[PDB]
Amino acid sequence: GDWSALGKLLDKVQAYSTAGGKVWLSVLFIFRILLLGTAVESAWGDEQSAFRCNTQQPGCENVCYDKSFPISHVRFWVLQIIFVSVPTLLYLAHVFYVMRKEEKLNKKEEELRGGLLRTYIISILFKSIFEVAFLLIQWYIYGFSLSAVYTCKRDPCPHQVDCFLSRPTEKTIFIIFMLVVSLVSLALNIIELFYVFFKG
Amino acid sequence: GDWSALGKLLDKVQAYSTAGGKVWLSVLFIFRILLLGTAVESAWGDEQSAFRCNTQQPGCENVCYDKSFPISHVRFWVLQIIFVSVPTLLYLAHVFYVMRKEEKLNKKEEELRGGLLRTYIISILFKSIFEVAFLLIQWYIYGFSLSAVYTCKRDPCPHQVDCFLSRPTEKTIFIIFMLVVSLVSLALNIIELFYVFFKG
Amino acid sequence: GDWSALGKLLDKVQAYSTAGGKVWLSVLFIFRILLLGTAVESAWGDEQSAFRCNTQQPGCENVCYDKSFPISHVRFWVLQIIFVSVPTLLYLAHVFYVMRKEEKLNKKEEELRGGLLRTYIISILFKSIFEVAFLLIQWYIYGFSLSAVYTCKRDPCPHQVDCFLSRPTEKTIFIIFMLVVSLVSLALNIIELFYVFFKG
Amino acid sequence: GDWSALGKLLDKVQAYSTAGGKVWLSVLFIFRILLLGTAVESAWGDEQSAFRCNTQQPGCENVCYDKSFPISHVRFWVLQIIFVSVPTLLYLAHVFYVMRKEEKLNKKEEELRGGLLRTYIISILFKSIFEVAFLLIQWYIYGFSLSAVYTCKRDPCPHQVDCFLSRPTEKTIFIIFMLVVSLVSLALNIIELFYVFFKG
Amino acid sequence: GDWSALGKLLDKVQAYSTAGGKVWLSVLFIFRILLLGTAVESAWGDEQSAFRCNTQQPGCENVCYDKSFPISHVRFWVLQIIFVSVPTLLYLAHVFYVMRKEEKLNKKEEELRGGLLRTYIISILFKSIFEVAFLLIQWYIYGFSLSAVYTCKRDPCPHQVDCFLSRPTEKTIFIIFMLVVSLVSLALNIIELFYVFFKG
Amino acid sequence: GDWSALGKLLDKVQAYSTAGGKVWLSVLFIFRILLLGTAVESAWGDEQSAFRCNTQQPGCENVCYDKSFPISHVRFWVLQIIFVSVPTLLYLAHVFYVMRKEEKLNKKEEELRGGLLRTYIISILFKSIFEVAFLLIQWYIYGFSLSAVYTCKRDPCPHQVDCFLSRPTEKTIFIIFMLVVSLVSLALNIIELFYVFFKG
Repeated sequence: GDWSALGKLLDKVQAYSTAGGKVWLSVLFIFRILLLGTAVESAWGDEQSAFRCNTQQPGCENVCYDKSFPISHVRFWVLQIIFVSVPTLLYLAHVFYVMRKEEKLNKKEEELRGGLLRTYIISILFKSIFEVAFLLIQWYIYGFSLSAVYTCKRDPCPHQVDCFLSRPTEKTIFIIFMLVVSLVSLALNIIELFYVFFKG
Repeated sequence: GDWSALGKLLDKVQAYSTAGGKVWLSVLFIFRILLLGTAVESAWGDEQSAFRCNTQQPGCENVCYDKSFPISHVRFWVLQIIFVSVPTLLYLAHVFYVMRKEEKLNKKEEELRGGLLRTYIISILFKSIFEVAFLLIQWYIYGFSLSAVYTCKRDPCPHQVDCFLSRPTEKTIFIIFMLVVSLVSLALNIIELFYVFFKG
Repeated sequence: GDWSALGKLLDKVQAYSTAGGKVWLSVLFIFRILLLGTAVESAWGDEQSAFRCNTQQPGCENVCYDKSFPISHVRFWVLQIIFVSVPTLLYLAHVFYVMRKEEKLNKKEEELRGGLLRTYIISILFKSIFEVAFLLIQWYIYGFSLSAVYTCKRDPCPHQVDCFLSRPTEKTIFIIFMLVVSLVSLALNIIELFYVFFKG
Repeated sequence: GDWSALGKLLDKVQAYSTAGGKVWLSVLFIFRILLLGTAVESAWGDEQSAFRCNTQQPGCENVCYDKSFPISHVRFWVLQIIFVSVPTLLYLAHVFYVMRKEEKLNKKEEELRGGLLRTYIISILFKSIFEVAFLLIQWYIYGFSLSAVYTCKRDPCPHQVDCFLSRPTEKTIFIIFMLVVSLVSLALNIIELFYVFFKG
Repeated sequence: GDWSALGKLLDKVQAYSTAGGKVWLSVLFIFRILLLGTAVESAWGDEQSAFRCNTQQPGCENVCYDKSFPISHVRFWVLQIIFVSVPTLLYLAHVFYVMRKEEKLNKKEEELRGGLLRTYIISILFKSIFEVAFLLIQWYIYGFSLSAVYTCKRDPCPHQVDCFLSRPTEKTIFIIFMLVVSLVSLALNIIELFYVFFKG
Repeated sequence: GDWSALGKLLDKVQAYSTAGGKVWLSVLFIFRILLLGTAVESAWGDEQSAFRCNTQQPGCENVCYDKSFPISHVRFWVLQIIFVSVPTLLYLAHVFYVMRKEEKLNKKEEELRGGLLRTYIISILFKSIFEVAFLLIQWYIYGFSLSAVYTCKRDPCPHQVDCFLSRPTEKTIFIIFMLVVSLVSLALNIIELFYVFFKG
């Protein structure tokens, strides 16, 4: 039975916000890592092996596929998850080490509202900023639909060449799904901030 | 020995319905995740690599396969499992945190039928609604049989083109099996609701 | 040390039959899941990628392979294992919850031969019925040998076409092995039933 | 700390033979499962995909490869390991359940050289019989060398056809290695039997 | 509960530097092993299978790809992680064994600033030296950009041959990312060294 | 808390040699199994699928690749690790069982420098002999460099045939690295032997 020194750590860190701010923030565990690990990875399996362009010329397929996709979507969502997860991790590390230093303190000098809310709201605004920045980068690069026919105009390919993607509809549905989950996570992060700021 | 603080949590949450409502609801653990993970995933392995259409034209295979399958069945059942699992998870989280708050309560202020049934029946009706919605979407999109010959009439393919699927009979049997398991889960969810409503 | 509340559960459930009924029923753990997971799965690896028919016509290979194999053997044995495992699991769940209810009972009202054999023999006869039904379905569908040459007579293939399977001898040996293990499991299940019925 | 109820079980079962009979019988754990799992499995990876015969005729490759290899060596060694491991497992199960019944006994009726050596020598002679039977079957089927050129004379291939195997030298070395390990295990099993029989 | 004999070991080793030197040195766990294991490995999947040069001559592709890539980037970053991780590991091993010897000491002879900072700064300067050496080797070998067209002038290829790489943009982005993480790790390692040297 | 009966076993076995003999012998755990499992395995992935010889004749590629590589390097290093690891394992097993027999002894008969150094130096000299034997076998078979062009003169290939290997430079670097690690392990094993022999 060694689940006590960790039970108090979570009750101290979860005492700030509303309980709805924690019991609705499980979508980072059930809707993000699970969906990226299980289903949507296999849809991007045969990416380059099924891309085909209508040309006799050798080597045009590689440069046209490069111009179509600067960076595939699954690595993009992995970078989004990594760059969003980090402030919560450093916040938990700082809070746990401050708690451990004070737990060492009262047994080393007492044998005879603070900066935590500031760090908390800093982490929340950083999460919001990174989420809206990644959403704007995706809206600028790709849009939220994929056409089955792409027109390629790159060297050393002759004038205009047509290329056909692999499985566009399923990728469209999954792009829309990740967009909806990201927007819901954004609104959920701003709602608890409004709740805490109107509590004080 | 640390299996006591979790033994009471399950006896409190399982005290509402009949024991048959729990000991028959193991099919989410034995018939859904096991069957999707072990057997039926390997049947959808060589999906695009064995699809073939009878045409000399380049790139017609991709668009005809896209028009045949907007979304493959295994990702559809994964989305069904995820969208059905979530209400039970949030119900357990809310009940455990209410129990933890009241366990903190009686040691913080006593040293000197409720909303749970409402949340329970809300979760059960949400499970039923999502199950019948997914079944109706599958009945509208695909039907419950697969033909070996498909007729494709999409650009830029010439007039009419024939395509042959890969392994239709085994996929037909597994579609029928998942349909039967979904219907049995639906009837099982409504039976305990009738039992609880006629208990009170 | 938390292996006491589980040690009594197994001694209560194993008290009914002979000890030989349990120490010989480990073949579901050593001969079924191990053999299907380790060796015989890799033999059915290159199933469709090595099937070949002797025709110039496109798309005849898929329909002839479909007519040869309605459902491959490894998914069939997986369905057999799943449909045989379930009565033991529900029997253990019912017995454990009855034991837990009575363990709660004698501490809630005593502070101041039964239905189990019926459920047991019901589970045993269900196991026997499912085993002999799966064996008869396999004897009706495939037989217990495989020829290297198959004659295919399906549309849109011309008149008669010959196809050659991949690795028939190893699959024949493994089919014979699973048949022998299934028959031994059947006789082993009926022997303990005779022993218990002649005990009483 | 729950490693006491298992420490006595091993001291009781290891009290019969010499300590060298146990500390040298770790080759079933370090030399058999490790070597089959790690190194020698990858050598039989591209078995059928690199087999090639010198003929224009379609479908001759499959039947000539079938006639060359009735059953590949890795599944053969897996069957050898499984059919050798089982007597030790049933011996441990019987000894542990007899020990548990007698541990229940002296607390249920005493509150106010035997059959084990027979079962032990039966298990040892069964291990020896199965080892020498598998070695004789391998000596009858394959021999202990592989030629790079095979002559195939099977229907419907024309008269005589030549086929070339993939990587024969590495497979020869591993066949010789498994033969040496099997012979050493045989001599090691018979030495402890002689030691125990000359002890009594 | 066995997390005490390890809790003191970490408080002794983390007592030297600032807490920011440890809570910011988690990037070896969250940004290095995770990113190399999950995302960037799959980008270097189809390396040789998509490399193509524009020549009729057999075997020119292998030597031109060899001259383009002496060693691929993922094995290079793996060697960097391994050669950077080792001084911290030997430092922890030496400190733990010195602590264990002194813990044995005061119970064996007392029943009736030191070399650690030197070893610490030695490990830190070794980490800095290896990081800047690997960065200079990568700047000398490859540069920090990749062109889609490579000119190959090696035997036995005729005069000048052109080759096209696979997915250059995504690899460029990941090269820039690993460069930024390495520079940040370098500055972070030198900052705590300045902090400790100006503390004393 | 069950890490005491194992803490004394390691302090008894590590009491013989210097602490540097143990804290520097972690390279079997950090530099051998990790490097073989993670990086260098993927370099030998596409071995046979990229080997190509310049001939129109069928089946010459297999015999020329066989004559080039009698046994690939990764299985060779796996055999080296297995044949080096075993003396330490049997030494630990013998020491632990002697310690367990004497721990049973003083509680069974006392209720009212030795052979260990000989076994230790035997294990060390066996490790040295096996290391230098494997290094001499590798120096005799392959040398420590690989040429991109191989000349093959085997039946039934016509007179002289040229073959081109896949990725020779990276394999050269990894061969040199494993050679350096093996030589460092050899010198490290002989240094502690000199230290112990000059201690006594």
